Amino acid sequence: MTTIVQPNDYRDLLRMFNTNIQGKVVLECALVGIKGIGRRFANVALKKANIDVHKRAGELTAAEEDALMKVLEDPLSHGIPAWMLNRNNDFESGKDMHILVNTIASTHRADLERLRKTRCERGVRHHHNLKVRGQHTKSTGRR
Amino acid sequence: PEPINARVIEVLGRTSSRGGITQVKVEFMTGEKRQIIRNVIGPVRKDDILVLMESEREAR
Amino acid sequence: SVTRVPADVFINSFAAHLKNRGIIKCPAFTDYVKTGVSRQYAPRDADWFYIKAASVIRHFYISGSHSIGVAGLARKYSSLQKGKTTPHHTKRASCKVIRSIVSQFLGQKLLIAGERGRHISPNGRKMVEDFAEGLQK
Amino acid sequence: MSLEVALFNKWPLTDVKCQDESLEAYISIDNHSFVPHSAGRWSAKRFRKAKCPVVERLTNSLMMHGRNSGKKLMAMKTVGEAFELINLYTGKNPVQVLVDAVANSGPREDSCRIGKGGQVRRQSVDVSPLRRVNIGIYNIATGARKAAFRKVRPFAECLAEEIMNAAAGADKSYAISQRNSVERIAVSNR
Amino acid sequence: MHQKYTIIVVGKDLKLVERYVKSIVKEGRAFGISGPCRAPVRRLTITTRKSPCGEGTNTWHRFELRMYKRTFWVTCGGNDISTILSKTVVIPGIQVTVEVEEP
Amino acid sequence: MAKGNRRDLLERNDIEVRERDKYTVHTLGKKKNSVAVAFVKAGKGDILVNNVPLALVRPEILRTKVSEPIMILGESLFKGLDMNIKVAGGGHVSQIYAVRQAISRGVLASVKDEAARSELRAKLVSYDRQLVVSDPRRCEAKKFGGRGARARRQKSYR
Amino acid sequence: KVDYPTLFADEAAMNEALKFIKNSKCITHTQICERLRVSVALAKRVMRQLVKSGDFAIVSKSSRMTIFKNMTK
RNA sequence: UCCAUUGCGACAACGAGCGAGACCCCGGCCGCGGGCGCCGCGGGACGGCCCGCGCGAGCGGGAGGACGGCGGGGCGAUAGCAGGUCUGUGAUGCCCUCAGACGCCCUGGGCCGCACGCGCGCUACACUGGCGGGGCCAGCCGGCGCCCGCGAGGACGCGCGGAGCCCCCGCCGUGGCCGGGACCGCGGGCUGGAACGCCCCCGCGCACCAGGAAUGUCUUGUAGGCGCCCGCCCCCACCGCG
Repeated sequence: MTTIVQPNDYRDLLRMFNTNIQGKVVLECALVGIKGIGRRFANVALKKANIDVHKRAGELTAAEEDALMKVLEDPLSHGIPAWMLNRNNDFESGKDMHILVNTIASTHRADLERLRKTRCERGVRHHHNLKVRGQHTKSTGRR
Repeated sequence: PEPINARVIEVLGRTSSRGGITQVKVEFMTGEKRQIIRNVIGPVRKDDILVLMESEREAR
Repeated sequence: SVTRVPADVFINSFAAHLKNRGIIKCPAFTDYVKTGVSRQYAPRDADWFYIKAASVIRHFYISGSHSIGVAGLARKYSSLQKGKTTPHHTKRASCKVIRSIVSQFLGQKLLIAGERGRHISPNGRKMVEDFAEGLQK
Repeated sequence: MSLEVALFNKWPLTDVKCQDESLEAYISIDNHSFVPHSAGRWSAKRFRKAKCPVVERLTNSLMMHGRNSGKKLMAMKTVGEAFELINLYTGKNPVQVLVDAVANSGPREDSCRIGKGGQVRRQSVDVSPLRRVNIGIYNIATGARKAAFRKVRPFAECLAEEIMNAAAGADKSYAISQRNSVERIAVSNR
Repeated sequence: MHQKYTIIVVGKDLKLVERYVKSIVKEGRAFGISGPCRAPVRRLTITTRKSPCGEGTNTWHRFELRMYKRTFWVTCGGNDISTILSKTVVIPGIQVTVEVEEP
Repeated sequence: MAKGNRRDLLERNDIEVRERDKYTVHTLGKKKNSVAVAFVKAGKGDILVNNVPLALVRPEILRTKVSEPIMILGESLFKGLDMNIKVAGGGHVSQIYAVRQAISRGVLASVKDEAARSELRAKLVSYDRQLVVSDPRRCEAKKFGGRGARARRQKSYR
Repeated sequence: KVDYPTLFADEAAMNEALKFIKNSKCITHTQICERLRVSVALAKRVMRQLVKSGDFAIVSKSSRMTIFKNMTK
């Protein structure tokens, strides 16, 4: 920091994971714009990358952009714990992974597919649009 | 045109329904010693000074 | 003495001294923790460990001969939980960090155990007073 | 005297007064402590608040909003900031400005419901000094409060601008506009 | 011979507990016993609905039980096993004021 | 954590006993649930709260509120003697006022010519009366009608 | 609605951001934000640079608010 | 005249009583005693003093005093309601159930089901703010050490113990944005015979920009804001008494 004038390579709008990001917000908060990332995950991701966290996102050079990317598709091997992941024990792999924008839709949409054929109580209520938890519905949530 | 000010000599108690307004007997310390009457809203006590935008008006 | 100076100056000065003297070292787990269930995100500063250590040793000095346990230190670093469409409530901090700090200090003999908990040792008092007078001016 | 109570340990209360006579005595300017925080049980009698230091009266209204209830320290800090700003724009003592403003606000006439007054029959009446000072204070504080909601700038700057404008009598300020509106509408009913 | 003894007293009324005390202390001046240590009052509290059913305005009862405690343990060496009974008999036994003894 | 009525406080068993006998004087101040105990003696102008000097207290804003009696009374007297207050009870501001009351009474208890004491009492009470006389009002209990002492649960007629 | 940047381009850190305030007598982060239509952080940085130069002096400091005076005149 | 059938002064009325006040608990100031732990007995304030008025009862002001004129609670007259309660009871009259039982015991399920109308509440709409670090004080009252685990929790072993707001340093900088955290998807644990119950972590991130006709409560430690203990309870408080 102490950066007044814009870097010659300062990029005003950034595109990643098919998502576009601004170049005036701080880095750790900008990355929150993606699906599968938050504040807690991000810092633990940048920091492993020897990246600074209080730098405006547009001034992120190209070399950092990749290493940041590398530690994001390869989290575990880079050290980060298994309790900081959005997917801990996959149903098929049995693994611990962290999935992103292209995947959230499929892993979720595929989950309900498994519940309809399995006929669980939960799956049916996902169909008529009720509440899966045990919330009372007599007098609340009236469309 | 130039509002003057008058001093309170006494008080004649609440009159208006729901309280509030109070009749008063004032005089002009402008030097004419004109003892008259007026109505006032808000707590007021003896020696208080009022600002009268009227050199002349009467109530009762 | 030590209480004739505000804590803010003493804490930071001592933490800098400590980091310079290698007396204690940040372990690995100091870089993904949130410091307490109450807290919402992780700390911004990269050297909070040393600040916490300085504060803890100052707390051990204040109590003098009296004893302190770890869980009693966690209740001096509590906060307020929020974000639950429910009235707020108070929660205790985490004790793994505190345990690490006290264990490291004890390994340096600045901190002698007793029947319950631990209490300052005269060497620790010596050092704390020395730095207190060093910063006195 | 033996001690001068430099407010916030900067500005004195010596060469300070009020021009207007109607409310000259309903404004305490000499019994100010170094800090406007007195545990005085004011509002106990009917006319004891006329002795409350004016600044404490002012701060006790800056925390009128429900969220900010019971917060006097922030109010004192705010007031100090505003006083420095006033000194920096004007070069004179902010207390003078504050008293002049409280005098230049406050209606001198208002409409009420006298006798039966059926069918919205509202006569005109004059006003007592105490209500004048109260309304002046309330208007200053509310005007600064209305400007700083969902706006970038802080509460202190709005406060100081309002205060200086009112001391100038400019219609631009909120309090002066309110006073003029009330006075006029009451004249209509006179 | 010497045993270091304690006397406990419990009660719900303040008058008898203040009357037992005077008698016992007057009786023990010789044996070396000394005054009491008036202990913190134990406050039992119960709030109950004033009605057997939910009806009308919601009105509450507020019952309580105070228990008073005076503790003389100043006999000790001044009183031997047998001599303790000397002190627990001349006093005016009251129908409700349990007094327990324990070295 | 400290009640204000504990025997350890009104006696100040914190101090070592040999020195304890020097602090001839004792004093008390209070406000609400807050107590102040001043053991006073001869000195060269020093003061302490809970092992803390008077300047380095937490009300950076009300430091002058604490110091008032010194300035209104002058300096030579307080320079004459020394203190070590201890306080225990609810809140910060309550403790501030308790402390200043205790200081005023203790310093005013030191003089020996009651005429001087009266003159000083008159000088002081003129500035404020609560530096010498305790504040009586105290928290009021609540009732089962609602969730406050005087406010009631909102009533719906329909 | 209103967009403000947080990072000058070269010459705007001189033509106005500095040349235009030096004339002023008393200034503040939010004032200079509303004036130059730039977010506050940049104002903090620039004011730090200026006190480094020595043209302005602090009169009242605090996390909520700190203000300056123009000694240079 | 009085908050008060509270009092003065008269009257074919005289003389009494209940209710009201008096009374009991709590707190504020002082004294004595005693003491593991602040807890036992008493004093003190009474429209007493000054000034005005008024036959008077009593009204207005000013003093000194811890407190100044019903400080907060409890008790609560005669008469009555087709008010509620037979689902609190070895409280109960008259009917109906009474050996394929409305008796008693076991296994599952429900009382929580949802296009919809409203009553008491909770959270928010942000700069008088959110986040991170640090310092620091309550009372009804009250249990802690060591080691693992991010945390929630767990294994051992002993009798010992208090928070939020707030203040200070910094980041954000008017963007439905780091405001707000509903909804939903993996996972780790506790309770219990048994999760449908409750906690923790990562991720997703609904409305909501101060709310129309209408309407509620409130005069000093009061409103409002902030949190903390008990009740029921195998786990669970946005509830209630404090």
